[PDB]
Amino acid sequence: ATYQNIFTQVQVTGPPEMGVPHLDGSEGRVELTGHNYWLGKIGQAQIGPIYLGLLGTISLTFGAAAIMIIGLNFWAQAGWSPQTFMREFFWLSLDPPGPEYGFSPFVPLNEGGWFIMAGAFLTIAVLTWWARTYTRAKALGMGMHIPWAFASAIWLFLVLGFIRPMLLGDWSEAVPYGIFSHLDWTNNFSLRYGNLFYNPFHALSIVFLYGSAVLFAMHGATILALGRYGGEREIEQITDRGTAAERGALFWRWVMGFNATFESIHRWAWWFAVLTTLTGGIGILITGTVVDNWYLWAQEHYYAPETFNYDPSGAIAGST
Amino acid sequence: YLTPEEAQEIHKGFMGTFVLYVAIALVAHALMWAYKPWFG
Amino acid sequence: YLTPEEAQEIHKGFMGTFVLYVAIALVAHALMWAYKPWFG
Amino acid sequence: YLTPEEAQEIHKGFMGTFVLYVAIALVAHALMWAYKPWFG
Amino acid sequence: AYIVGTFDVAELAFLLFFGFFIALVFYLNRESRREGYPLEDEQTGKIHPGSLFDGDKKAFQLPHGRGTYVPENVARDDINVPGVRSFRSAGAPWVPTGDPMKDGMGPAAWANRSKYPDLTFDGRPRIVPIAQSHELIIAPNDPQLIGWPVMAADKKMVGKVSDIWVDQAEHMIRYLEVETTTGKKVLAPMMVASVHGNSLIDALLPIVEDKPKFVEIDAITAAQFEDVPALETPGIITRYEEDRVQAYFGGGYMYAMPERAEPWL
Amino acid sequence: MWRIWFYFDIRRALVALHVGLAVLAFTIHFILLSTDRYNWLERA
Amino acid sequence: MWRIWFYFDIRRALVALHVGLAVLAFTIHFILLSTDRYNWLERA
Amino acid sequence: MWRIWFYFDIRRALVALHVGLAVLAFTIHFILLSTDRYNWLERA
Amino acid sequence: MWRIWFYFDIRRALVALHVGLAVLAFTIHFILLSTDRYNWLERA
Amino acid sequence: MWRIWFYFDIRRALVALHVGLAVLAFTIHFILLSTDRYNWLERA
Amino acid sequence: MWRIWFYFDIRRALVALHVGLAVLAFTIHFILLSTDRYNWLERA
Amino acid sequence: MWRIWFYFDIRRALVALHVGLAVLAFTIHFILLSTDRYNWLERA
Amino acid sequence: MWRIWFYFDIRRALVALHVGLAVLAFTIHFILLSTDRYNWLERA
Amino acid sequence: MWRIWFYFDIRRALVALHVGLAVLAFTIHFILLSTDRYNWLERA
Amino acid sequence: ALLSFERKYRVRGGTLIGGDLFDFWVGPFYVGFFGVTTAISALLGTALIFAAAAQGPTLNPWLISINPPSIEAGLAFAPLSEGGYWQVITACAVVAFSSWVLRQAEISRKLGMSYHVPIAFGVAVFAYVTLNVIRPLWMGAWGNGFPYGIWTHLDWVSNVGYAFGNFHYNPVHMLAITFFFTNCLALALHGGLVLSAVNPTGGTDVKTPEYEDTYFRDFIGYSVGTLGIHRVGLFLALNAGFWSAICIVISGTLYVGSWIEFWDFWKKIPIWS
Amino acid sequence: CSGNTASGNIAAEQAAQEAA
Ligand code: BCL
Ligand code: BCL
Ligand code: BCL
Ligand code: BCL
Ligand SMILES: CC[C@H]1c2cc3[nH]c4c(c3C)C(=O)[C@H](C(=O)OC)c4c3nc(cc4[nH]c(cc(n2)[C@@H]1C)c(C(C)=O)c4C)[C@@H](C)[C@@H]3CCC(=O)OC/C=C(/C)CCC[C@H](C)CCC[C@H](C)CCCC(C)C
Ligand SMILES: COC1=C(OC)C(=O)C(C/C=C(\C)CC/C=C(\C)CC/C=C(/C)CC/C=C(/C)CC/C=C(/C)CC/C=C(\C)CC/C=C(\C)CCC=C(C)C)=C(C)C1=O
Ligand SMILES: COC(C)(C)C/C=C/C(C)=C/C=C/C(C=O)=C/C=C/C(C)=C/C=C/C=C(C)/C=C/C=C(C)/C=C/C1=C(C)C[C@@H](O)CC1(C)C
Ligand SMILES: COC(C)(C)C/C=C/C(C)=C/C=C/C(C=O)=C/C=C/C(C)=C/C=C/C=C(C)/C=C/C=C(C)/C=C/C1=C(C)C[C@@H](O)CC1(C)C
Ligand SMILES: COC(C)(C)C/C=C/C(C)=C/C=C/C(C=O)=C/C=C/C(C)=C/C=C/C=C(C)/C=C/C=C(C)/C=C/C1=C(C)C[C@@H](O)CC1(C)C
Ligand SMILES: COC(C)(C)CCC/C(C)=C/C=C/C(C)=C/C=C/C(C)=C/C=C\C=C(C)\C=C\C=C(C)\C=C\C=C(/C)CCCC(C)(C)OC
Ligand SMILES: [Fe+3]
Repeated sequence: ATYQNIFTQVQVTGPPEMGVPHLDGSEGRVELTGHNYWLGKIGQAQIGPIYLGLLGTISLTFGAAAIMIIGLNFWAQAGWSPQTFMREFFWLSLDPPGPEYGFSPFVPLNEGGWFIMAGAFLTIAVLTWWARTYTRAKALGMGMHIPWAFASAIWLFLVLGFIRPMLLGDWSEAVPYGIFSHLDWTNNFSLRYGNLFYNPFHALSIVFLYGSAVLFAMHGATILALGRYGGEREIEQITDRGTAAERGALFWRWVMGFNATFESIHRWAWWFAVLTTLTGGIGILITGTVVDNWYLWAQEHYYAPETFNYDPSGAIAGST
Repeated sequence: YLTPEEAQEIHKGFMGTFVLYVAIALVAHALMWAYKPWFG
Repeated sequence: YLTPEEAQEIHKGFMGTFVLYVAIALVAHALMWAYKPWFG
Repeated sequence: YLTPEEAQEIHKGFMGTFVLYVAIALVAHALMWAYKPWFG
Repeated sequence: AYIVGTFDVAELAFLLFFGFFIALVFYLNRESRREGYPLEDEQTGKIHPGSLFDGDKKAFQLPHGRGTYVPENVARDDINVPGVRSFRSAGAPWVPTGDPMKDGMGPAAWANRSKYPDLTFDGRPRIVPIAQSHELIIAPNDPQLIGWPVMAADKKMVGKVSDIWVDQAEHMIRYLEVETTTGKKVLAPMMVASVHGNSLIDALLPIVEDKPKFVEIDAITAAQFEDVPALETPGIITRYEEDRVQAYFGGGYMYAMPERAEPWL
Repeated sequence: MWRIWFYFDIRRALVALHVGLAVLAFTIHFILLSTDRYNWLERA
Repeated sequence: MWRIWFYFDIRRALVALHVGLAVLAFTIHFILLSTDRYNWLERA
Repeated sequence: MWRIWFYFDIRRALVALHVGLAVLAFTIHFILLSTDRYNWLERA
Repeated sequence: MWRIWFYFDIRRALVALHVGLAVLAFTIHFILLSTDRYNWLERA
Repeated sequence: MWRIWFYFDIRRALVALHVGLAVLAFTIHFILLSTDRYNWLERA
Repeated sequence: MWRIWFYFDIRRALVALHVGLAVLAFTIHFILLSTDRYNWLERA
Repeated sequence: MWRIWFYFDIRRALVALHVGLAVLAFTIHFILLSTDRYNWLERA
Repeated sequence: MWRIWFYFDIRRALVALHVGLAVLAFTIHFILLSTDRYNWLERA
Repeated sequence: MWRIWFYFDIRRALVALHVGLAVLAFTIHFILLSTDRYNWLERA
Repeated sequence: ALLSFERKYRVRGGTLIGGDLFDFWVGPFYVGFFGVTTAISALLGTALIFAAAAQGPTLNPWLISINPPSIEAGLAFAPLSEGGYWQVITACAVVAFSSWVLRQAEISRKLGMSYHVPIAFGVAVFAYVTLNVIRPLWMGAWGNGFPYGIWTHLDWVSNVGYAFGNFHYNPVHMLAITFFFTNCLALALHGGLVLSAVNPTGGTDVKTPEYEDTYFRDFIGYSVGTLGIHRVGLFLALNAGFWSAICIVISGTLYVGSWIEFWDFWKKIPIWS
Repeated sequence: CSGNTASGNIAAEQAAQEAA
C-alpha cells in the first residue's frame, strides 16, 4: 500500500553508459559491460565498463602474484590434497619468519621467505590501487577525499604488516595470512600486551567504528525516508536546497537539537570512517614500541577498574 | 555596537563587571594564600 | 580592512595589548626563574 | 601580487621578518651550544 | 617511556588527538551552519548575530554555465506563514488558515528551487517522458505500467497511467503521468506509487493467480488529483515544479483526510 | 579598548567567554578536590 | 608590519590567536603539573 | 627572490609556513624533553 | 609475424609485458636472496 | 546594569541559568552524599 | 510575581515543572530506600 | 480547579494520567515484592 | 455513561485494553510460576 | 580447424590463454621448487 | 522557527499519542507525549546512576560502576544497593529508548516522512534489550547483564568473551564483524564520493551523478547509484546490529562451551573427512 | 522480575543446592 523505497519496483533498461570523457590523457575504457537484473532491484543494473591503465595492470598483476604465493603455500601445507585443502582451509596459514630472524629480509622460502615476498607484492598492489584511485579522481576533475580515506586504511594495513615489525625488529610480530590464524594473531596480540581494551586509541577506534555504523544507519534511513522529495539526489540538494534538505535538517534538529547539512553529513561520515583506521593505526604502532602493558598504563591514569569496582565472576559463571 | 557611543557604553559595562569579578577573585585568592600557600 | 589609517589604528591597539601581555609574561617568568631556575 | 612593485614590497617585509626570526633562532642555538653542545 | 615527569608518548598522542577532535567538531559545526543560518526569533523574526567561529561564505561553481550558488545567500522564508499559532507561545504549532496542501504548510511545504530543469552532463533535460529519452525502455520482465488503473487514498479509481517520466542520468523512473476521469494529466512521484500484482514472493509461489495489476497512490484522494501543480512547458519539469509536485503528494499523508492528522488514542 | 566591540558581537563574545570561564573554574576546582592537600570535603 | 591587516580579518585572526594561546598555555601548565620539581599543589 | 610572489598566494603560503613551523618546533621541543641530557624540567 | 600488431595495441602490450617482466624478475631475485647458496649480500 | 537585557533575551537567559543551576546543585549534593563526612542519610 | 507569565506560557511551564517534580521525587524516594536508616519497607 | 481544562484536553490527559498511574503502580508493587517483609508470594 | 465512546474509538480502546490485559495476565502468571509456593507444574 | 576463430575472438582468447599459461607455469615451478628432489637452488 | 526555513514546517498533528496536549517545541527540541516520557525516564536513569555511584567506592567517572545483582539472586528484584539500582536503571533505559523510537516516529509523521529512522534505531534498541534483558532472562539471572560503567562494561565484554574460549570463533560474531567493517568502508566511499563531487579540483564545475557513476565504474567496474548506496548502507548497519544481538543471545543459552570446538563440525563433513 | 526475594534465592542456592 505504501512504498518504502527499499526495492525498485520497475527498472529502466537501455544501452550501457560508457561514462563522461576524461579530462586528462587516458588510454580508453575497456568496453566490457553487462546487466544484472537483481542488482537493479537495489541499485543500478549496469556492470562495467572498466578502466585498465598502467596502475590497474600493475595492481592486478602484483596482487595476483601475492595471492598465488599464498594459495600455493596453502596447497603445499595441505600436502597437495584437495580434500585436506577443503578440510583445513580455515586453519591454513602462511606464517611470518620466527623471532630468530629478527627483521632480516633474507629468510629461507619455507621459513618465511614466501611470506616476505607475498607481503611485498601485496603492498605494491595496494599502493598502486591507491595511486589508481588518485588518478581516476584527477581524470574527472573530482576531489581527493576517497584517496585520503583509502590512505587511512592503508596506514593501518602498513602499520600492521611492515612498520611495527620494522620498528620492533621482529618479523614474528606481523599478521599471518590465514582465516583463523589472523584471528589468533589478534587475540594473542591483545593477550601479550595486557588488554587492548585499555589502549585509549583502540577505544577511540571503536568509538569511531560504532559511530560510523550509527551514522550510516541514520543517514540511510533519513535519505530513504526522504525519497518522496528526492532526498537521494544529494548533489542537487547541496547546490540547490530543496524541501528534502530542509526536512532532513529539521528532523534531526527536532530530535537532538542540532543538525547538519546535506554536505556536512557526508563530511561527518567521511571523518568518522577515516578516524577509525587512523586511531587504530596510531594505537597499534605505540603498542609494544611505547607501551607494553596497557592495563598497567590504565592503572597509572586512573581508569583501570578493580574487583571492588566490578567483579565479573558472576558473568563468567553464568556463561560457564 | 556599530555606533561608537554604544561601543563605549558596552566597554564601560564590561570593564565594570570585569573589575568586580577580578576583585572577588583576588579576595578569594588572598584568603587561599593565607590558608595554604602554593609557593615556598 | 581597506583603509590604511584604520589598519594603523588596529596595529596600534594590537601592539599595545601585545606589549602589556608580554610584559606580564616576562614578570611571571622572572619570578619563576628566581624561584626555580631551569637552566642553571 | 600581480604588479611587480607590490611583489618587491612583500619581499621586503618577508625578508625583514625572516632575518629577524633567524637571528633570534641563531642566538638561541648559540646559547644552547654554549650550554650543552651536541657535537664532540 | 616517560617524556618528563609522568608525561609519556602515548599520553601526548592521546591529548593531541583530543585537541584535534575538538577542533574537528568545531569545523564540522561551522560546515553545518552554512544552510538556514543565522537563527531568527520565533515570533518577531529577528535574526541572530552569527557565530564567532564562522569563516568565509562558500561558493559553488555550478555546471552548464548556471553561475555560483552561495548557500549563505539563499533568501530567508517569509515570516508571514498562512497559519495561526494554536496558543500564544514561542513553541506552539501553527494551524493552517486555509488549505495546507495548496498553501504549502507543514508536510505540504515546498522550497523555492531553481526555475529551470536539471540537466545531464551534456546539457540535455535529465527528467523526460520515456519516449523522449535516449533509447531508454522499461525492463521487459518488469510491469509496463502503461494503461494500468490508478487507485487513490480513498480507494477510488482516479484514472489510468498515460506516460512514464524517467531520469536520463540515473536510469530510474521518477514520475508517472496519470490521466484522471476529467481527462486532466497530472504528474505523480514514483516514490508514492505502489505497484500491485508484481510480488517477488508471488512469482516464487507456484500459483496461477489473476491478481489485479494496478497502481495505488495512498498519499492523496481522487479529488485532490485535480489540484496537482501543472507544468509550464510540456515534456519539461523544473526543479521548482518537481518540488511543488513532490510536496503536494507528500503533504497528503497528513492532509488528505483529517484522521491522518489525529492521534491513535 | 572599546573598539574591540566594532568587530565582536557582545552576546557571542560574552557567551564564549563565560563558557570558557566555566570550563576553567570547574577544571581547577576538580583538580584541587583530587589533591589530598587541598581537598576540603573528606577530612575535618 | 601593519600591512598584515590588509590580508587577515581582525576578528578571525584574534579568535584563532587567542584559542592557540589558550591551548599552548594549558599544555605548558599541564606539563609543569606533571613534574615533581614544578608541581605546586600536591605538597606544601 | 621576489618572483616567488608571482606564483604563490601570500596568505596561503604564510599560513602553511607558520603551521609547518609550529609543528616542527613542537616536535623538536618534545623530542628534547624526552631525552635525559636536554630535559629542563625534571631536575634542578 | 608483424600482423600480431593488427589486433593488439603496442602501448598496452608493452605495458603488460613489462609489468609481467617486473614481477618475474623481482620474484627471482627474492628467491635467490632467500637461499644461502646465491645470497650475494649476507656474507663476503 | 539593566542594559544587559538589550543584548540577552530574558526567556533564553532564565532557562539557561536555571538548567545550569539545577545541574550544579545536583552535582554538589551528589558529591556531598558520597563523602562520609557530609553524608546525611547513612547514619543518625 | 505575576509578570513571569508574560514570558512563559502556562502549558509548557506546567509540563516541565511536573516532569521535574516527578524526577526529583522519584530520585529522593529511591535514595531514601537505598539506605538502611531510612528504608521503611525491609524491617518492622 | 476546573479552569485547568481550558488549557489541557480531557481526552489526552486521561490517557497520559492512566499510563503514569499504571507505571507507578507496577513500580510500587515490584518494590514491595523485593522486600522480605511485604513479599506475599515466596512464602506462606 | 456512553459519553466515553463519543470521544474514544471503541475499536482502538478495545485493542489497547486487551493488549494491556494480556501483558498483565502473562506477567502475573509468570511471576506465580517463578515461586515455589505457587508453581503448579514442577511438583505434584 | 580455423573455424574456431569464427566463434571466439582471438584478443580475448590470447589474453586468457597467456594468463592461464603463466599461472600454470608458475604453479609447476613452485611445486618443483617445493620438493627436495627437484629443488635446484638450495644446494650445489 | 530558528532556521530560516523552519517556520512553515512547525504545524500541529502527526502525533501517535497525546494529540495537542504535548504538541509543542522547547528550543530546537520537539517534545510530544513520548518526549515527556523520554525526559522523565532518562532524567530518572541519570539521577539514579549518580545516586548509586554516590553509594559506591568512588565518584571517578572512569571507575563508576553500577553493577547487576549476583547470579545467586536469580531473576528476583534485588535491594537497591545490591543490584536493584541496576535493575531500575535498566527499566528506565528501556522506557527511554522505546519513547525515543516513538518520538522519532511522531517527528517523521510531522514532516511527511516514512518510519525508516525509528525502525533503524529500534534495531539498536533490540540489541540493547537482548544484551541486558532477554539474555539474562534466558540464562536465569540478572547477573549476566553488563554493568553500567564506562570501563567496567569492557571488563564484562572481555570476561564473557573469554568464558567461551576465543569469541572470535562465533560464526554469527564473524558475520556481524564483517557487516561492521563493510559498513565503515562503504561510509568512507560514500562520503568521499559525495564530497569529491561537490568539491571539484582544477577549477572545474560541480559534478553531476554521471560523474560519480563514471568514477566508480573506472575504479572497480561497478556503481550502485545514489539510491542504492543509501539502501546498502542502511542494510549493512542494520545487519551489523541485528547479528550482534543474535551472536550474543545464543552464547550461554543455545551454545555453551568453547566456540573453537564448534568448528570441529567442519572437519567431520564426509566430503573431505 | 520473579516473585521471590534476592535473599530467598541466595539462601536456596546456598543451602538447598550448594550445601546438600
Ligand atoms: C581479543 C581481541 C581484542 C582486540 C584486538 C585487536 C587488535 C590487534 C586490533 C584491533 C583493532 C580494532 N578493533 Mg579490536 N579487539 C578487541 C575487541 C574489540 C571489540 C569489541 C569486543 O566489541 C570491537 C568493536 C573492536 C574493534 C576494533 C576496531 C575498531 C579496530 C579495527 C577496525 C578496522 O579498521 O578494520 C580493519 C581494517 C583494516 C585492517 C584495514 C585494511 C585496509 C587494507 C588496505 C585492505 C587490504 C585488503 C587486500 C587488498 C585484500 C586481499 C588480501 C589477500 C587475500 C591476502 N575490538 C579485543 C580487546 N583489535 C585493530 C586496530 O587498529 O585497533 C587499535 C587492531 O590491529
Ligand atoms: C549536607 C547538605 C544538606 C543540604 C545543604 C544545602 C546548602 C548549603 C544549600 C542547599 C540548597 C538547596 N537544597 Mg539542600 N541540603 C541537603 C539536602 C537536600 C535535599 C534532600 C536530600 O532531600 C533536597 C531536596 C535539598 C534541596 C535543596 C534545594 C531546595 C536548594 C537548591 C535550590 C535550587 O535552586 O535547586 C536547583 C534546581 C533548579 C534551579 C531547578 C528546579 C528544580 C525542579 C524540581 C526541576 C528538577 C529538575 C530535574 C530533577 C532534573 C533536570 C536537570 C536539568 C534541568 C537538566 N537539599 C542536605 C541535608 N542545601 C541551596 C540553597 O538554599 O539555594 C537557594 C544551598 O545553598
Ligand atoms: C628443475 C626444473 C628446471 C626447469 C624445467 C623446465 C621445463 C620442463 C620447462 C621449463 C619451461 C620454462 N622455464 Mg624452466 N626450469 C627451471 C627453472 C626456471 C627459472 C629459474 C628462476 O630458475 C626460470 C625463469 C625458468 C623459466 C622457464 C620459462 C622460460 C619456461 C616456462 C614459461 C612458460 O611455460 O610460458 C607460460 C607463460 C606465458 C605464455 C606468458 C607469461 C609471460 C610473462 C610476461 C612472464 C611472467 C611469468 C610469471 C610466471 C608471472 C608471475 C605472475 C603470476 C600472476 C603468478 N625456469 C628449473 C631449473 N622449465 C618450459 C619451456 O621450456 O617452455 C614452455 C618447460 O617445458
Ligand atoms: C575479549 C573480547 C572478545 C569479543 C567478545 C564479545 C562479546 C561478549 C560481545 C561482543 C560483541 C561485538 N563484538 Mg566482539 N569480541 C572480540 C573481538 C572483536 C573485534 C576485533 C577486531 O577483535 C571486533 C570488531 C568485535 C566486534 C564486535 C561486534 C560484532 C559486537 C559489538 C557491536 C554491537 O554490539 O552493536 C550493537 C549496539 C548496541 C548494543 C548499542 C545499543 C545502543 C542503545 C540502544 C542506545 C544507547 C543510548 C545512550 C545511553 C545515549 C547516551 C548518549 C548521550 C549521553 C545523550 N569484537 C574479542 C574476541 N564481542 C557484542 C555483541 O555482538 O552483542 C550485542 C557482544 O556482546
Ligand atoms: C544499526 C545499529 C546501530 C545504531 C543505530 C542508530 N543509533 C541511533 C539511531 C540509529 C539509527 C537513532 O536514530 C538515534 C539517534 O537519535 O541519534 C542521534 C541513535 C542513538 N544512538 C545512540 C548511541 C549509540 N548507538 C550505538 C549503536 C548503534 N546505533 C549501532 C551499532 C552505540 C553503541 C555501540 O554502544 C551508542 C552509545 C545515541 C546517540 C542515540 C540514542 C538517543 C537516545 O536513546 O535517547 C534517550 C535519551 C537519553 C538521555 C539516554 C537515556 C539515558 C539513560 C536512561 C541513562 C543511561 C543508561 C545506560 C544504560 C547507562 C550505561 C552506559 C555505560 C555502558 C557506559
Ligand atoms: C542528510 O540528512 C541528514 C542531516 O542533515 C540534513 C543530519 O543532520 C543528520 C544527523 C547527523 C549529524 C548532525 C552528525 C552528528 C551526529 C552524530 C555524531 C551521531 C549522534 C550522536 C550524538 C552524541 C549527538 C547527540 C545525541 C543526543 C541523543 C543528544 C540528545 C540531547 C537532548 C537534550 C535531548 C532532549 C530531548 C528530549 C528528552 C525530548 C523532549 C523533552 C524535553 C525538551 C523535556 C521537557 C521538560 C523539561 C523539564 C525541560 C543525518 C543523519 C542526515 O542524514
Ligand atoms: C592547566 O590548567 C590549570 C591547572 C588550571 C593551570 C592553568 C590555567 C590557565 C592557563 C588559565 C588561564 C586563564 C585566563 C587566561 O587568559 C583567563 C582569563 C579570564 C578573563 C579575561 C576573564 C574576564 C571576565 C570578564 C567578565 C566576567 C565580564 C563581564 C561583563 C558583563 C557581563 C557585562 C555586561 C554588560 C553590561 C553590564 C551592560 C551592558 O550595557 C553591556 C554589557 C557588556 C552587555
Ligand atoms: C613542546 O612544547 C613545550 C614544552 C611547551 C615547548 C615548546 C613551546 C613552544 C615551541 C612555543 C611556541 C610559542 C610561540 C611561538 O611562536 C608563541 C607566540 C605567541 C604570540 C605571538 C603571542 C601574541 C599575543 C598577542 C595578543 C594577545 C594581542 C591582543 C590584541 C588585542 C586583543 C587587541 C584588540 C584591539 C584593540 C584593543 C582595539 C581595536 O581597535 C583593535 C583590536 C585589534 C581589535
Ligand atoms: C568542581 O565542581 C565543584 C566541586 C562543585 C566545585 C566548583 C563549583 C563552581 C566553580 C561553581 C560555580 C558557580 C557559579 C559561578 O558563577 C554560580 C553562579 C550563580 C548565579 C549567578 C546565580 C544566579 C541566580 C539568579 C536567579 C535565580 C534569578 C531569577 C530571576 C527571576 C526568576 C526573575 C523573573 C522576573 C520577574 C520576577 C518579574 C518580571 O517582570 C521579570 C523577570 C526577570 C522575568
Ligand atoms: C585455487 O588455488 C590457487 C592457488 C589457484 C588460488 C588460491 C587462493 C587462496 C586460497 C588464497 C587465500 C588467501 C587467504 C586466505 C588470505 C588471508 C589473509 C589475511 C586474513 C590477512 C590479514 C592481514 C594481513 C596483513 C595486515 C598483511 C600486511 C602485510 C604487509 C603490509 C607487508 C609488507 C611487506 C613489505 C613492504 C615488503 C618488504 C620487502 C623487503 C623488506 C625485502 O624490502 C623492502
Ligand atoms: Fe548521502
